[PDB]
Amino acid sequence: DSYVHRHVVTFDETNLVGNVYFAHYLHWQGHCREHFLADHAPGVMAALADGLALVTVDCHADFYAEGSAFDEVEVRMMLDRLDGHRIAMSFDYVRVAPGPPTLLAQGRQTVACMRRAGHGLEPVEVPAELRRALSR
Amino acid sequence: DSYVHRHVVTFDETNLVGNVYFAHYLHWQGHCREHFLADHAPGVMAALADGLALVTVDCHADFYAEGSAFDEVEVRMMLDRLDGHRIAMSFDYVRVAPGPPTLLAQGRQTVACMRRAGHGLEPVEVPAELRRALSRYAV
Amino acid sequence: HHHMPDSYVHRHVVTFDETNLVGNVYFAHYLHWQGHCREHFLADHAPGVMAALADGLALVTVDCHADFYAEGSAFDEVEVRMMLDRLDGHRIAMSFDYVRVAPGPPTLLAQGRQTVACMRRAGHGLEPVEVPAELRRALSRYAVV
Amino acid sequence: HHHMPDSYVHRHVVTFDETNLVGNVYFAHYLHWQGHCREHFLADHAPGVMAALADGLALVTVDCHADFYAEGSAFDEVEVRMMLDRLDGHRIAMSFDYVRVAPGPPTLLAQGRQTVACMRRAGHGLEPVEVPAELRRALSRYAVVA
Ligand SMILES: C/C=C/C=C/C=C/C=C/C=C/C=C/C(C)=O
Repeated sequence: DSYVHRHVVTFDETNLVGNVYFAHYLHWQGHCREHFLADHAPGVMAALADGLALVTVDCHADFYAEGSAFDEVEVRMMLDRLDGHRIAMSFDYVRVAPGPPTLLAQGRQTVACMRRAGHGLEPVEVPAELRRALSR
Repeated sequence: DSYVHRHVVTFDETNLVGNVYFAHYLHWQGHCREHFLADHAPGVMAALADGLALVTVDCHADFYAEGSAFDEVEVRMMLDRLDGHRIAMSFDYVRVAPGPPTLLAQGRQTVACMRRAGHGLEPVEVPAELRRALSRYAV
Repeated sequence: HHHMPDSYVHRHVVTFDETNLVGNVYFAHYLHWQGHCREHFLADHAPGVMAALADGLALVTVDCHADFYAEGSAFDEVEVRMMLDRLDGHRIAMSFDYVRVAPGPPTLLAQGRQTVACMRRAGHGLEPVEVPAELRRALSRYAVV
Repeated sequence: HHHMPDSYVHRHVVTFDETNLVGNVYFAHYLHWQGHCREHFLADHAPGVMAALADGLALVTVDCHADFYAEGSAFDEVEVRMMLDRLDGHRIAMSFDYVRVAPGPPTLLAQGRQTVACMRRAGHGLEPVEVPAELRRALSRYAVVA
């Protein structure tokens, strides 16, 4: 069961080599997790203004085949693990058009749920609405 | 005596055509105005963490010659006009290396000083430190 | 102003990486969106031109402009509405309305303009080429009004 | 004299366009900075390789990684400190410390890693090429030690 974020590669994501510059794959992880929040946990999205922080702990990408301008890429996100305050997600980046389905890359990211009164910020349980959305 | 912001073109600013993607020239206006504040208006720089915001009203670029990866570009900023709450700046983008000095592009931008209130962003006076810095260091 | 556009529409959802500490969309992103919009237009309405862009054709930006009216925020749905202003041998002048369509009422965030030249990479640098017929026809049919 | 090996230092000042509404540096910018750092390294220490990158040589990223420890802010002066982890054939593994050096006390913001492969454009694809001697030479001055 994966969450699909659809992304069309633009010229500004390419580079003189002719492929998608590597760092854009990490932005797409972000676009995907944020679109998930908006689609299935809007209350957590709203809570980000209040006092909830979703902080990136780490991220990773493995690159397999080159993406090009106008490629339609599915950024397929899965829950790898939820533990107290941390959420680990994994990502397949699959070109679905043009040509045959092609795995361009894979990735991983961990996010921590924090609350931040005073000066520092402290771990808080993954919110219920988010925990609920994540299981589906 | 324009204010000079030096920028080395990186691969992530290029594109498959082989040149600097046009929209990066606009980011460089931002980089240049921020570097200007750190150099010449550090009190204003501090107010930007304390509720002051520089809000873009308009911007413009004219492109003359292609930029490439590893080009050293001088983003040369000049003050065009100050009013109550607005600053108009102009920019020459000059490749200084490799090869001979080459005007790649020119640009313009108007910025407003704003503070965030209950309704949203509201106009405030340009701080005197910034008006003086621009009149002295970007003319 | 209107929910319904009369122009070519490129839909864009604002992401967190397009915001900045002020809390709005950083101004330079609006210029990227002109590029995203014109590329989406090619894929929708001039796919033969899209293919020529891998075969020596280049769209070179001559100039661009934006006027900013109201702030954009993360997760705003923005319509980047593109209209043909002028077609002149090898140059295309296009205008843009940036309309927030959600949340809240339709709001003009910004307007913009851009001139692009159709060029081919040659043994002289870049050389002007006439606007491809497919693109000229697509712009007259999909980006007028 | 220097027990710990030196690292290559790429200086980066955080700009507003690298921040986000949360108020910190958006995480994906740290990966761009690896790119900026490795390119600045080539311009400083392997300029012949830098020229070959306009002449058909390409550095192709195989993988990359970042661990985030403390928030970066607009106007922070960040040193992106690069070291060679290993050179394995046509592949180069580099590691990165991201250290805020101003304002305030030196602060480790993040660490990172990246593997790159040296390739050349053949047809419509790329093929492995040996790491150029100049680049091998330049990276070995910043080797991580056991
Ligand atoms: C099955 C997929 C589950 C995905 C869970 C996604 C969680 C994403 C959290 C995103 C947080 C983003 C935070 C900011 C500040 O950008």
